[PDB]
Amino acid sequence: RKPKTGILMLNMGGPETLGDVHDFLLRLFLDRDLMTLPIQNKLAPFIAKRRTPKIQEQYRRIGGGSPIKIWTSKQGEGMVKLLDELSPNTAPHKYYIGFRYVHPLTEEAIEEMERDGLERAIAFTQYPQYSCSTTGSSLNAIYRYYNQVGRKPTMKWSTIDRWPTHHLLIQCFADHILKELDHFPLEKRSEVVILFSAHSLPMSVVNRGDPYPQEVSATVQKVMERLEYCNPYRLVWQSKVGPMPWLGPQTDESIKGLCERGRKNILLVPIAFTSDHIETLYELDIEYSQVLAKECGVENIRRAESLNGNPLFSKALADLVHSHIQSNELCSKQLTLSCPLCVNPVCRETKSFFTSQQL
Amino acid sequence: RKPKTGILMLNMGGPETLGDVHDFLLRLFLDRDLMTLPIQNKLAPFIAKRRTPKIQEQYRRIGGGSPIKIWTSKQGEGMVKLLDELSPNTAPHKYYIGFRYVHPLTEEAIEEMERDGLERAIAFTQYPQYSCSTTGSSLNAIYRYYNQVGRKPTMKWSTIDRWPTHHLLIQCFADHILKELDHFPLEKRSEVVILFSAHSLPMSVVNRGDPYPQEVSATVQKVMERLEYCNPYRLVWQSKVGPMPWLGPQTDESIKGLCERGRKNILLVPIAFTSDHIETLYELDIEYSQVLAKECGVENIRRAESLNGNPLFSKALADLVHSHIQSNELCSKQLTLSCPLCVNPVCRETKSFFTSQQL
Ligand code: HEM
Ligand code: HEM
Ligand SMILES: C[C@H](CCC(=O)O)[C@H]1CC[C@H]2[C@@H]3[C@H](O)C[C@@H]4C[C@H](O)CC[C@]4(C)[C@H]3C[C@H](O)[C@]12C
Ligand SMILES: C[C@H](CCC(=O)O)[C@H]1CC[C@H]2[C@@H]3[C@H](O)C[C@@H]4C[C@H](O)CC[C@]4(C)[C@H]3C[C@H](O)[C@]12C
Ligand SMILES: C[C@H](CCC(=O)O)[C@H]1CC[C@H]2[C@@H]3[C@H](O)C[C@@H]4C[C@H](O)CC[C@]4(C)[C@H]3C[C@H](O)[C@]12C
Ligand SMILES: C[C@H](CCC(=O)O)[C@H]1CC[C@H]2[C@@H]3[C@H](O)C[C@@H]4C[C@H](O)CC[C@]4(C)[C@H]3C[C@H](O)[C@]12C
Ligand code: FES
Ligand code: FES
Repeated sequence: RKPKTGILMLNMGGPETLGDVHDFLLRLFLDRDLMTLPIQNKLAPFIAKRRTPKIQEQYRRIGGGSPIKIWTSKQGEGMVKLLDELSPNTAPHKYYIGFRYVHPLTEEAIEEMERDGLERAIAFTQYPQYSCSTTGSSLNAIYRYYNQVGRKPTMKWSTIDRWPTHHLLIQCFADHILKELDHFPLEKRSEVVILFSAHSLPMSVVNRGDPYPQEVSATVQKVMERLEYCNPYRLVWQSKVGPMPWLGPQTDESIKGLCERGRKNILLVPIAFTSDHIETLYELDIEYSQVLAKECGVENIRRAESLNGNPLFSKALADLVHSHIQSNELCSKQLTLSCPLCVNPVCRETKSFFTSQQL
Repeated sequence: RKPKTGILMLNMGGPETLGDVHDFLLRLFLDRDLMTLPIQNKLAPFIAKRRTPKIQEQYRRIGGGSPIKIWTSKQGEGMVKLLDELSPNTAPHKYYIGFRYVHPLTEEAIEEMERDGLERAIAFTQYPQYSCSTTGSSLNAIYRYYNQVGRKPTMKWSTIDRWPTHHLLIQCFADHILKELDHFPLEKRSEVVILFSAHSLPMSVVNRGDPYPQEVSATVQKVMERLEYCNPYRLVWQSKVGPMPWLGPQTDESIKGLCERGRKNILLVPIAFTSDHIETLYELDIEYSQVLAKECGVENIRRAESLNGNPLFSKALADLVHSHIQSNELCSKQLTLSCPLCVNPVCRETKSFFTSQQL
């Protein structure tokens, strides 16, 4: 049967191999929905070229690239299989990968969706917590596409723009934390510090009203409640990319601080990005790890596994889409409110794009 | 029967009359658990005198003082009433008010509790969300009391150091939001923006690892889930003081920004302080209110009522103490972990004070 319902899985994407780093960075620094730079069209290319060496080295340290495409595809296949059983009235379902900075690009995915003659299209962000820099940019890309081709969608659109506390997502995090805790000595498991680490945001973005910090905090609370507060925790942020102020505490400085204060066992939890990504200083630098181990005597620093191919995660995705369909919603109530200090004219347009959709 | 269980209700307190402002500020600027200043013993007095006029004016604008003592007492009476029936085995129960900067002072309350020959003493913070600047300072004051007097406690201590998501607290917030929404025109109720407004924190405190922002965010999520996301919202921060960087967005700037962007109906919610306190610029300054109304055409800016004397809140307090007693816990698991970058040697001492208590 011809595909009836399409699920566009949105994420930033990642360079599959080290050779894909340059174009990844080029598209990233050109994104006006992510950052604003003077003469951006000319400055971005320069920054991308100049920064490619450093980033290639970082990806080499984690295997030689990002596994986001393979993991997203696997999750997409699992999701669709469950959906065909859960929602027979909207079946068959088909998933499409829409990466912001690498192929398949958001634009390429929309193009294919239209060609498949879908009846329903769902913009399903793969970031559980909403940030104008992530989901916002991906959604704006959908609006920009149609406003670029000067044509109106031939499909009925809607969006699942956030899901910071979905029960199955929370169950997955809890399961991975418990599984990792089992790797620490039994006599020390109770002393392990759970350090939830989410990518930071520049303070200029936090102060304009970005929804992300509050939503990430909500995910953390739900996970700790599920874990019955078995261990102490702190939500910290990984930044270390520029000179200006970013939301802290910084993950690196926090690990050092905790160890200097007697906490020798730490469990890092990737609470806001479900795929493997670049790790922190104390996980990749031998010199630093040794300096820390000798000065504070750190004993164990581990990182919980990314949600990757957890079947319960595919179940979470299918559940989200199913509920979305049953609710007949076009977007979350939250998407109808722009940041109090939003200065990006496209945000309002994207909002209207979804709230005004047929049906 | 003579009092058996004492519940020390901890809060910062507030000047009952404009004549109490000076002493209130003096003690506040002298609090090393709140802030550290050069030659603090000398600067504190200077700063207090200099700000007394401004602060007296602020309290005059809201009635001529802080009603925290009256509300805390009413809540304490209601709490005790319920506890005597809920937990006969620990009755009679008696509440004590322990304000950090005004009478009855924390130290004065502990002294009375010991004289009453209590068997059990519970340090019950009245701040639902934990900050080392609020609950932390109040708890440290308890440790400091016994350390300065040079004697060990004659009562068995324990503490309810946080309760950001207690179900009845959440129900109270939801109830007050709904009743205030009813005050908006029927045709606009769906357009109202819920602006949760918590007191801000200096970024130096946020970046050292203070637990507050994440816990406040959790309260917000729980309230919105209870309200079934009926309206859009944002968590903003109010009343920052000084020229240094504080966590934003600022409540004032956010109200102006929202109005400039078309949001003419706003509902402010006191999500992190349970009693009436100093309001924001657009609620008190007629000049700014006018400019805003003429510049963007504000329609309605209302504030949800403080928990004050809501009976459901008294039930919340009793439920918290009851569960605490039944659990036999000495403190939350979170209290056993200091900020990753804590530089106050007393914090660790206070922690051990509670975790090591008899029983
Ligand atoms: C406006 C705020 C943000 C800015 C300006 C920003 C900027 C950047 C930049 C410039 C890079 C390229 C790498 C480099 O040159 O070092 C990058 C990579 C990345 N960012 Fe962000 N970012 C922001 C928010 C976020 C958020 C909220 C998330 C998470 C959900 C995130 C996740 C990532 C990931 C996963 C990478 C790929 C490399 C890695 O694994 O760290 N970013 N970001
Ligand atoms: C380390 C961070 C904090 C600092 C430095 C701080 C500082 C101050 C200062 C200096 C004042 C006295 C008035 C003035 O001079 O303007 C004040 C008042 C006050 N603070 Fe804080 N504060 C902090 C955190 C908090 C937090 C987390 C809460 C809330 C739970 C809070 C609630 C209040 C209240 C209720 C008042 C009385 C005025 C009002 O009603 O708004 N403060 N604070
Ligand atoms: C001036 C501009 C910020 C403008 C603004 O905030 O309104 C900032 C943001 C990006 C900065 C540039 C980027 O950081 C890339 C380069 C970094 C080098 O250390 C200085 C030159 C360099 C080319 C920077 C020049 C300048 O400080 C820039 C261009
Ligand atoms: C770190 C990077 C330069 C890397 C390099 O030159 O190798 C620079 C260039 C573009 C800059 C960003 C852009 O200037 C847009 C934002 C400007 C704000 O004032 C700070 C955050 C903000 C998001 C900047 C963060 C950081 O300074 C960036 C990302
Ligand atoms: C230097 C110190 C901050 C030290 C630090 O952050 O490590 C700051 C914080 C409090 C400030 C003081 C307070 O603001 C009170 C006074 C304000 C006057 O405008 C200057 C003198 C004045 C006495 C300030 C001197 C100096 O700027 C102080 C003492
Ligand atoms: C606003 C007040 C000065 C009021 C006045 O001079 O009239 C000043 C004096 C003491 C200052 C505080 C102290 O310097 C201690 C902290 C220093 C950090 O750099 C900012 C937060 C920090 C908590 C400061 C906040 C604010 O700047 C304060 C509270
Ligand atoms: S930047 Fe957040 S809505 Fe535009
Ligand atoms: S300042 Fe937070 S534990 Fe000391």
